[PDB]
Order: sequence, then structure tokens, then C-alpha cells
Amino acid sequence: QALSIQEGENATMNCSYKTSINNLQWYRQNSGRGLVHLILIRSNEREKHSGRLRVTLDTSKKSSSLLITASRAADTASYFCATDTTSGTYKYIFGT
Amino acid sequence: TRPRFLWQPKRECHFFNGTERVRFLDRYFYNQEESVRFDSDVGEFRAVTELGRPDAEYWNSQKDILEQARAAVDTYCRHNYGVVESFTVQRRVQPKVTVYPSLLVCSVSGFYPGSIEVRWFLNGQEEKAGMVSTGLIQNGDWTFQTLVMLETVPRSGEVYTCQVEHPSVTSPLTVEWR
Amino acid sequence: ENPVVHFFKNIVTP
Amino acid sequence: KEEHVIIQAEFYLNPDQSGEFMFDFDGDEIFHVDMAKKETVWRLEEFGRFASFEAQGALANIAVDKANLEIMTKRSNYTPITNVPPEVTVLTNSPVELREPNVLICFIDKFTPPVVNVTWLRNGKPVTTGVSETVFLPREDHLFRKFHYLPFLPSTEDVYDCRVEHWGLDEPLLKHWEFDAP
Amino acid sequence: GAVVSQHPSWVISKSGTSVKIECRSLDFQATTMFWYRQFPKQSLMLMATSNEGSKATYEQGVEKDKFLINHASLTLSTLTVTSAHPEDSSFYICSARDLTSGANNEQFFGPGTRLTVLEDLKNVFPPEVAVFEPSEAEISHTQKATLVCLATGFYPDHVELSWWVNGKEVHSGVSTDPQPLKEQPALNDSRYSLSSRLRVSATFWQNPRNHFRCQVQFYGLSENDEWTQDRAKPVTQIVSAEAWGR
Ligand SMILES: *[C@@]1(O)O[C@H](CO)[C@@H](O)[C@H](O)[C@H]1NC(C)=O
Repeated sequence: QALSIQEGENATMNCSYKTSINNLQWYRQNSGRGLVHLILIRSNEREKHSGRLRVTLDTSKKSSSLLITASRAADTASYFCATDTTSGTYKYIFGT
Repeated sequence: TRPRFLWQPKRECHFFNGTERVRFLDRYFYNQEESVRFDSDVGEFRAVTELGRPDAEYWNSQKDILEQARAAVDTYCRHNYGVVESFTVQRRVQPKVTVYPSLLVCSVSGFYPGSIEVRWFLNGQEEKAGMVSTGLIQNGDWTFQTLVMLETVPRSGEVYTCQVEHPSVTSPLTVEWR
Repeated sequence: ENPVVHFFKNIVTP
Repeated sequence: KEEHVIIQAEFYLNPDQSGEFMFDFDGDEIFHVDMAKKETVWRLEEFGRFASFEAQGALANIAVDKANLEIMTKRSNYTPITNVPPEVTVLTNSPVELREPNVLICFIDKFTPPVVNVTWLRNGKPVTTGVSETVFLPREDHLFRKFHYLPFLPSTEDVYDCRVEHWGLDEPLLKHWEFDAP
Repeated sequence: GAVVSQHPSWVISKSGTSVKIECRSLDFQATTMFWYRQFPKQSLMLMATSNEGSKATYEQGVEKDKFLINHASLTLSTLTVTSAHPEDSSFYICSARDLTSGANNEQFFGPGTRLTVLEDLKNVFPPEVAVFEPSEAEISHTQKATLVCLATGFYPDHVELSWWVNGKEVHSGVSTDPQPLKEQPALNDSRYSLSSRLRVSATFWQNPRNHFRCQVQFYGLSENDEWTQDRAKPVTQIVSAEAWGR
């Protein structure tokens, strides 16, 4: 139930979404935050850089997952992803 | 009467059996010639001529410019098609059929889609030879028109009938003449 | 409301 | 059954500094933006109740077309575009019948560059009001296609002419139409 | 490029007013923007979409009436909540699609805004901060000196606490408490308290000039906000506490 690491452990955040995606955005957070623009995963798979970060998009089960190869004090948070539904408007609705 | 230079880009998504097999295709044209392009099945830009090489190289160098051009077939084509099927892929407008003499002329007008079949029947039985068509003709207003002409000896008692087969109508349309 | 037709963003040439 | 093609066909043109951004569905315009009014204009009014498309993005997408255009003009050692003449032809919306509203169609096809001059003449006199046209509809071989419309009541009294002029046409091309058709 | 600015970051309006937030843009053009209303945990929620190009605006889920969006710039937008209530107190962040992204929808969220719509202005009060010199014990045992700050009695929780050592401000070594320990928490309207330590040392924590002053910025009630209470007006002032080296 905790991110035990001041160096290493695995971030395992399964962020889901409802409507079919086009673009996938990653935003983890502190309090009263603007963002955490990690990286963008668009319909495909595997793009996750800068270590504790790991973007795994799987349209099959409508869900992503951001893993951190190296926790820290700063990497503890409240994280969630936002997605734009396809053949819709440009609106983005975050998940959990 | 002064020279003109022309940049003609063309992003053409190709759908087959709906969205089951799409194919992006970014294509650029200096004046009327293709210089550099991008085939969604070739997974990366390619120059068709010299003028595009540099363009081909620099794009192939930037991850973005490739991570995008590839993501086309899903985040652009599948997308748009999803937005316009409703009113294009499914558009259907019935043919207005008319027959008047000259040589017999059967005119089909204002229909959509362009798929169509026009047959002539002479006294109950299709005449398979002696017909001159004009081919499909777009009008630029989302409706084609075509004329089929039958060459014959309009003898008394005879009844000619134009038969028009078109997705717009459930059972073929037919107008008789005389 | 109303679904929007996306346009392929133009990229700069060398 | 359902094998389709949607096209985003835009273009910039020096030294006229004009350009267009338009979508094509199996050869019919879905909509386009006018660098002139900065308003997107659907071909079939209705379509605009089913889909949205902010104009800028096109204009925006055009700027880059100029930029790139220039960049390619030089890279090409300033070679100019070879003119190709239009191939005019006159059509009628439907078969013409006296006193029955109809529509003359001037069909400007297979040309380039995308610049022309069309003029409707009802007995030598040119018509200025009520006419309409398409943008520069894209062809498969990359030339251009255009449509000019002039609604009218068919009659034998008067006749019409479409006058297309192009930088590949030595003398203005002139087409005739008179209550009748091949 | 990308940048975002929601003018009133911390705004206070009586339970019943009109607080207007201004989502602006940097050097990009925003034909369309969005307003998300988040709270403590629940994932950022989309309130409405606003887009110039006369096209009205599309309020989401059901939230329908009040809170009027006026997008006119293609640069700016504006979210004027109407009337007011102590249930509409949440975080308000806004994005703004870069009109040229085209496909690959590219949006850029703003800093945010916490609307403090208290039921009565009688609940506010700012805080005063004061420095604290290091122990002669720490400066010896570790050769390091943890100077500690703290503030006393503010509301709303609006503070940009800065550590300006020897003149200019430095942010290498600070630590500010995440959540406040409201004076009397078990009690509803308790003010808030926040502490921060500034361990720097380098044989300077106790040296010649060294002037370091703890700092606190407080977002005070709007000028056009009602104030009848006798106690001075809780304006948006900056309280500071200084300390020297020994
Ligand atoms: C049209 O462009 O054709 C001419 C040849 O380029 C041009 O000079 C003129 O602007 C237009 N013609 C007319 C009659 O307006």
C-alpha cells in the first residue's frame, strides 16, 4: 500500500478509460497542481522514458499503466491519466 | 503571364471494407510532381524524386514527425471516417429517370452514390446491344448523372422501358415509353 | 457539441 | 461496397499568394476554408450540423504551406510550374424542359495551376449575379477540376456561353449551349 | 509554445456573489478551451468546453445552469460562477487546445484557482511569521544549522512562503509542511499553521552579514469585498520575519 523506495521499487498505477482512445496523456500529481506532463501514448504500444515512467497502452482491455523503475520523495503522489475520445470533440476526461 | 510555383500536399486516407483496413498516405507535390511521400504500410517517409530527399531525411530523423505520420491511420483516418460515415459513406439519393426520343434516350439524373446500372427492355425483354452510354458524371453538388441511348426503329405497338438499378431504391426503377 | 473533423498537421520541410 | 477515400487536399501558390484547404470524399467536396473569409464552408450546408471544423487550423496549416512552398521553390533552382490548359464542357443539371427551372453547369476540368477566370454569358451579355462555383476540386493525376453554376429557366429565345480563360489557353476558351444537348 | 494563466489563483467571494476566472493563453491561439473543477481526491472533472467561433459552449454531464462561460479572444475565456455557495469551493483548472495541433490534440493546462467562497467574512484573518536562530548545539555536533520558520493564524490558506538568504531569494534547502494544522482543527473554523526549516550552513548560518528573512505572501480579500468587522482588513499583504548570522 506504499511506494517503498528512496531509490527503487515499481510504480504500478493502472489508469483506465471508457470511450475508445486516440491520445493518452499522463498526469501524476502533488496538491493544487498544473500537471506532470510525463509522456503521450497514442493508439499503439511502448513509449516510456526517464526511468521511473512506463507507458503501457492496451486498447484490448481499455487501460494503461505507469511504472516507476525508481521511486523517490517527489514521485509519491496522486496520479491519473486523461484521454480524448475518438471521432468525438477534443475534450479530455481524466480517469483515476 | 508570370511564372507560378505550387505546393500541393495531399493527405489521403484509404479505407477498405469500412475501417477494417485503412492506409494513410501523405503525399507532397512541388508544382504538379510528387517529390516526397509517406505510405502507411512503408512505415516511414520516402522520396520519389530528388527535390524531396532532404525532406525525406529530415522527417525520418525527427521521432515526432514519424511517431505522428504513423499514428495517422488510427488517430486521423479511423477518426474522420467515424465522423463522416453518417452523411457520406451512407449518403443515398434516388435517381430521377426520364425517357425521351431522338434513337431512344434514357436519362438518369441527380443520384448518389455513383454506382448504377441502366438497362433497356424492348417489349418485355432486355435488349443487350445497340446502347451508347455517357458514363458517370459528377456535378460537383454530390449527385451524378448519366445518359444511356438506345438506337432503334420505334415501330408501333412496341413498348420500351428503361430500367435503373440503384442503391437508393429497393426495387429497380423503370419508365416505359409509348 | 458535434464531432470534429481532425486535420493532419502540416510539418516544416528542411 | 464501401471501399472509400477521404482526402485533405490543400495548396499554396506564389506569386498569387493564394491557397485553399479542402476535404474530398470519393471526389466530392465535404467542406473547405477560405483564406479570404477565414470561415469554413461545407459543400452541403447540412453537413455542418453533423461535424465541426474550426477554420484556423486550416489557415494555420496553410502558413506552413507557404513557408514550405518558398523553401521548395529555391531548392528547385527556381524552376516554374509548367502550365496545363483547361478542358471546358457545358452541362445541364437535368434534361432541360421549357419553363422548368434548371441549371447550366460549366465544367472546368483537367488543368493547373489552380487559377482561372470563368464568365457566364446569356446572349453575349455576361451574368454577374446568382452564379456560384466550387473551390479547386482535386483530381487523381493531381491536376484541378472546377464547377460553375448558373441556374435558369430554359428557353429557345436566349442562349448561353461559358468563357474560361487559362495561362495555358492562348485565347479565351469559349463554350456554347442553346436549349438542346447531345 | 505553451503557458497558461488563470488570473485569480486564490479568490474569496461571500456565499453569494460573482467570482470570474480568466483562462488566458501564451503565444499560441486557442480556438477552444476547457474548465475542469477538481476537489481533494476525485479525478479532475470536466465542467464545460468553451470555444470562440460563436458556437455557444458545451456544458458537460449536467451542471447546467449557473457558472457562465464567455469565450471571445482566441486568446482568453472567462468563467463567471453566479451567486455562490460553500459547496462550489474546489479547484478550477483550465486547458486550451493549440489550434494548430490538428490531429494529435495538443492541450495545455493552467496553474489553477482555488475559490474560497466562505459563508461569512468573519472567518478570515491573516498570519505573522517569525524567524528562529539555530542551536549552538546543532552548529557544533553537525557543523550545520537548521534555521526554522513558521506562521501564525491565516485564512484563507493562501501563502507563497519564500526563503530569501542574504538579499536575493534561494530555494536550495527549504522544506514546507504539506498540510496545515488548523489552530483548533476539532473546531470548525480554525485558522491554519505552516512550518518550514532552512538548513544551509557552510559556516554562514552564523557569520557576518548574512541577512535571511522568512517570508509569507497572503492572498487577501478582494477590494470590492464587504468588510464590517472592526479588526483591520485582511488585504493581500506580505508578512516577513528576518534573522542574522551569529
Ligand atoms: C484571370 O486571372 O485571368 C487573367 C490571366 O491571368 C488575369 O490577368 C485576370 O486577373 C483574370 N481575368 C479576368 C478577366 O479577370
